[PDB]
Amino acid sequence: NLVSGLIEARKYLEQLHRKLKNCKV
Amino acid sequence: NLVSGLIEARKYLEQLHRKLKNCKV
Amino acid sequence: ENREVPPGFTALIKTLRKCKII
Amino acid sequence: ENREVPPGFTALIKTLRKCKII
Repeated sequence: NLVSGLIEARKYLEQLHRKLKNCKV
Repeated sequence: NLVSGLIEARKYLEQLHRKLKNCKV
Repeated sequence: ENREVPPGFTALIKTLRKCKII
Repeated sequence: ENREVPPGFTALIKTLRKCKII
């Protein structure tokens, strides 16, 4: 499903970015 | 495209993905 | 996915993992 | 796609590079 794909890709990207931000150093 | 970034973001995405692919392991 | 946040992104990150970065 | 590869990717890459340091 197109929108499911989009929001899941967004969630994945966002979650990675959040972890990599929280890493801080 | 008028939105900006796109072509550079794409270029960087491709270049980095290719550089990483050359890691081969 | 095939519009925005294209497969190339996921593929890059997968390649980064495969390369043994994380 | 009108807005392909969003600022979020750049922010991710930046934070990745920061986290990596190297």
